[PDB]
Amino acid sequence: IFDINGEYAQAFTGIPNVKHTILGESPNVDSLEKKQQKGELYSEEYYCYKKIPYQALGFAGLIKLLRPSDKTQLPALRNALSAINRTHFKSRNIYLEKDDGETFLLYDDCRDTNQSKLAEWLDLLRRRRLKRTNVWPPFKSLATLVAEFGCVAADRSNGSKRDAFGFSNVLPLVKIIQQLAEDIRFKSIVNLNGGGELADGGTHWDKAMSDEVDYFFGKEKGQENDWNVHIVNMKNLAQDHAPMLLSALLEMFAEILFRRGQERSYPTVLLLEEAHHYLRKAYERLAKEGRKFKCSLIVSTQRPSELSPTVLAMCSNWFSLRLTNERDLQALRYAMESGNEQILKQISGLPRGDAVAFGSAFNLPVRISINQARPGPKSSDAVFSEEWA
Amino acid sequence: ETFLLYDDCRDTNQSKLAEWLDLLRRRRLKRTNVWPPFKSLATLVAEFGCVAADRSNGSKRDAFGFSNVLPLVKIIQQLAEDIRFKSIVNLNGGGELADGGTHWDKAMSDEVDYFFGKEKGQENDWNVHIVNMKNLAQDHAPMLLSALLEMFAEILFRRGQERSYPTVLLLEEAHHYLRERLAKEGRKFKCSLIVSTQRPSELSPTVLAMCSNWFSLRLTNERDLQALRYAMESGNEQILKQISGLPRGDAVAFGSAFNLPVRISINQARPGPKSSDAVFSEEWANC
Repeated sequence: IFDINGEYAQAFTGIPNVKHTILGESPNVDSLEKKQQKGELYSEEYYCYKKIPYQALGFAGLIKLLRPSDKTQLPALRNALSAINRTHFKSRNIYLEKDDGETFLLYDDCRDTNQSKLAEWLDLLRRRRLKRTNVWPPFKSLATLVAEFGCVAADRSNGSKRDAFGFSNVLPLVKIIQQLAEDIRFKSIVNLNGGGELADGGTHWDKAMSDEVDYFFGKEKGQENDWNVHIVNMKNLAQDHAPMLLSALLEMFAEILFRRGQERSYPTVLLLEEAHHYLRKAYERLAKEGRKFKCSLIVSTQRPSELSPTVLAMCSNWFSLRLTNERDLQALRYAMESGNEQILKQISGLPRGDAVAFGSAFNLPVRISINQARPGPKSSDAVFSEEWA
Repeated sequence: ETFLLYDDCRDTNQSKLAEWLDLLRRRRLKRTNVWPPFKSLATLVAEFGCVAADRSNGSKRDAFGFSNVLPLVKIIQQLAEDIRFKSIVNLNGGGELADGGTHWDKAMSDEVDYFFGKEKGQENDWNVHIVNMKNLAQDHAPMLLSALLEMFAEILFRRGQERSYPTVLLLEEAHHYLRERLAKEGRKFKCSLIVSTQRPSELSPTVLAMCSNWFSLRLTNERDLQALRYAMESGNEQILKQISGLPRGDAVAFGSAFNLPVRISINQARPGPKSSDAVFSEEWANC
């Protein structure tokens, strides 16, 4: 379950094998956080916390987030991303190394200190000759590599120079890298410190991508999983970063689904709420290529006109509550495949808790009065007069 | 000597760039005997669009000309790294090449011969061919499928009518990749088509209007019936009301092989096609 307002924990009070996760960081380390054993019934006294590392986005997924636009920015970013496994961070400085023991310091600004023996070191870096690391460096270190790759120039006296005209061509990218690494509401959801494991062999992106998918969506067939229902709470996430991160997660899922194949897949059901915020070429792989890999979706939204016509046309059964705007009725009429035009007229005047259902599982369309769930979601109406008296 | 080419806009031996490019354009250098990999196009385009003239009688790699060609190399690089695309197309290269200028055509002819068969006179091993397409992404469907039947048409036009077999081509889910010329003159070269689609409105009107027979099952949508009304001639309206409520396994047929429109109940095939996909209940109750 993808929960946006934090209201579905209450609805599962009494069901075994439930997990509850809150995105963010705890207000204090002293806060209560404990686990449960197998076969126990769920209660509202248990939950957990987690962040998302920046390495799980991947090589291609991190280019989308930064958006190179003009001149010499995309090649600089590619060169910087291809050299993460040979960068070191000790106290507050970024430095390279050779197989003998020599060191060399990199600088964010355009300092002239020791600017002569720079071309040789960068050329050695491109040819993959220097020494490698075994730890993930911080996210802020991408700005320095980009700046160095963009400011190197040829010196007249058979040496090297840090041109100031090369720094003008790649400045907008380092600006947003710096602005995005010191934002209060961005560093509370994404881990930008590094300090993990970095295994040799040239396959360090895939492991990072696979671990997060294994955590969030479950393991493959034949292994052991410790839960059956997962509730992901997202009440601490800002409106400005929801589309990027949620679309990134959905794009991540599809690649691991493809790699797993038909033999090692386990059927799942995904529930998406407020789908018209983050489900809007390569951003619709899951919806189209989902039937093959045993993944069903439930889409909930109040503005169907903001969904792509292709996605809405893949559904077999439809449930419709009250809907008044003509822009939505037109889209529903255009995108449907099974039904009548004599039942679309009743939607504009339905009472509360009344629905119209049609599709493959209904012999003929029916008007249904839906029951009431016990217990219901935690949703409640805010009160102002209580505290004003 | 040799000369290295770079996909960036760096500064290394860039005072003698135009002298080699102009020499290359005039075809005054060596040739090769192998196929370069597909990724090579990224460097050549950037080098062609980046050459500039320096003040002190030299060449320059200017960054102002790199912006005007950036989207193309971005598209090319973005396509060779996808795992979905490189599992369908083999872009490693390494094949042979022949002098003269015919290197483009032999491989195309061989691929068309593999897919659609050889021409008249030569023995062909298979009588019927099944091309299973289940590992192909729906994003790449309008690209790799709207190209096989275009090179097929190109070869068919040049081959001549006297050297061609007659054949039947069955297309399914046509609205994905058929949204013009092959059907215009397919009768001359014995090219017959069977189109199966569930959204007749998402097709070119010419393709539907150039058919002689029509089979129609249940069709419940107001914009999917106007296409059928337009495709056929006027003079019949009481037969269109039945389509909105036809049961399972019934169809309405009208064309040139039928004297008058008929409502038919179709027989079942034995053995039939593949049944269905996975069922959730069986796997969820295998404790």
